[PDB]
Amino acid sequence: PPGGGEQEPPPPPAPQDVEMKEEAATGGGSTGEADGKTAAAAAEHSQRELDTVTLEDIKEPRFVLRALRMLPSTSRRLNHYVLYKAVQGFFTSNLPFLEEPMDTEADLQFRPRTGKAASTPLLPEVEAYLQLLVVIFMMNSKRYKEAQKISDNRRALDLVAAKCYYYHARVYEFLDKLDVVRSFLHARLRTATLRHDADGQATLLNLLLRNYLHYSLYDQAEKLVSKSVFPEQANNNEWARYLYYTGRIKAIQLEYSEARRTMTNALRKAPQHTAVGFKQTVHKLLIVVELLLGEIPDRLQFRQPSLKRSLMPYFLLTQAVRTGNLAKFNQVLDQFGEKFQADGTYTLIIRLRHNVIKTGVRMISLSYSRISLADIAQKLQLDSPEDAEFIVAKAIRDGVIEASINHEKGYVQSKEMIDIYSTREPQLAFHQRISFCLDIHNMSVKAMRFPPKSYNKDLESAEERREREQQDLEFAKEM
Amino acid sequence: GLRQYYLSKIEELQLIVNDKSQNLRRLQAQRNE
Amino acid sequence: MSEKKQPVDLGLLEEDNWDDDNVEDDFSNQLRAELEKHGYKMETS
Repeated sequence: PPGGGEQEPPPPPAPQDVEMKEEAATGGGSTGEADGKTAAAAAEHSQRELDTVTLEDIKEPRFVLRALRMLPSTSRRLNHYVLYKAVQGFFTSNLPFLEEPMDTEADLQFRPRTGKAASTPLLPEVEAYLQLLVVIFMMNSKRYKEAQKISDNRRALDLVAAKCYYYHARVYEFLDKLDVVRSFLHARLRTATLRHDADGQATLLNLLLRNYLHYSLYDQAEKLVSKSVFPEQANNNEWARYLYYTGRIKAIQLEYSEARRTMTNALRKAPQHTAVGFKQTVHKLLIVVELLLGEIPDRLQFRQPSLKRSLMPYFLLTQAVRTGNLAKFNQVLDQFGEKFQADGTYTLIIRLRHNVIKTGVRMISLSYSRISLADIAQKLQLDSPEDAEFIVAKAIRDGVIEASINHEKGYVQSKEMIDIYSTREPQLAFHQRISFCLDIHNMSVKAMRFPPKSYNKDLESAEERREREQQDLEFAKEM
Repeated sequence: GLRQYYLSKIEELQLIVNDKSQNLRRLQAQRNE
Repeated sequence: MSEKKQPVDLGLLEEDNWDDDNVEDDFSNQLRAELEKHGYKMETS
């Protein structure tokens, strides 16, 4: 009894108090602001929702019996908060928290408000240990939310519901089927994108793609023809994961040129927060695909504390691939195949042999000028000299090297191509970035004039000084 | 009735209007200064 | 403000002012010392 009298009492009052201005005041201001004005995003308090989600994530009977049927009930809500606090201080409070929104005069008269209120129970119920709020009961609460979803008037409800049917997906993600979630999402997508433009063409796309790939079906038809590619309103958080998904989709189909740029943009759109969960994966792929595309080094050495422990296999891998040796590649694959399979990346790196052999032959071509093929096999350990002829021939085909070969003799001789400065390519190289440096100036200037505003102050010299000047001039002209 | 059709049309027009209004409000200032 | 959250798979179970060059780690594969190679190669011939 003595132990629980000094640290247990504090938990009750202080969190309630600091919540009274965190979500109670937030709800009160949103009701008269989001549902009281057309500021939308401004008075929608999506960042207040954000903060009250992130803080409560790492953080109900009183707040569920909120009443606002009449003005006295709405006024009462706030004194009833203190009344329930006093009851909690004196007495011990408590399914029976789902019928209250239909009772206790609960007439918010704003869907934007009752939605967030309902979702707030769902988030704790989702995070109620691993119980899943008695499983389907959380889903049933979200089934209630889905009934609310069909309620209507979306000058706020839309951007309120986004988060709702984003956690809704997580509910099934942690449990049972997802196929019928896909059916629902497909329907909901055209339920939107038809009410002119309403957004959600960002969140629903990511929700659909999150486990479309996880089920391991690489359908792409609708992605190339999707009209929701361009919501243009993503808060710079949705856009990153959307670009990541489309980049992996593009890269898995033997397309490397565009995936690098799009997914590098996606990675560099990532925020500054300490969490590095998805950045681990995007980095890992962003350097596998760069190894695949030609032989760009990618070895922009990463030793940051967060990423150091994870990417230890990959460092060893790049070490083998950069050199022309091939036994090292097998000695790495047979060692880390299971680890790569656990990462879902065995299929991409299993086709890396061609890149290794291209690097080796290019290095051999650049180093020597006249070498017998009776040693190329020994240096690259192909175990046979005759097929080295075919390998070199294929290399010459694609313009890898311009060396000729005397088949009757056996030695390979290479041409000499120097003085690239006179070639037209450096002009192209300069132009490609002249374009960028000209674009950035216009981009910067475009947004400079937005902050200058409220400059109504426009006065020249005076108002009544003109009469004094005229009088002085007349007096001077009189004499 | 046919209210839904009319709602759709009027809503689309009003949704467009605001962007234009905004992109003109900035333009007026420069000229004034 | 500072929402900064991502849903899945946080992992990993929790300097140098000289610009990095790849070559430094290449011979980190072996040849610990030029000394050792020269000393233990020259004796043969």
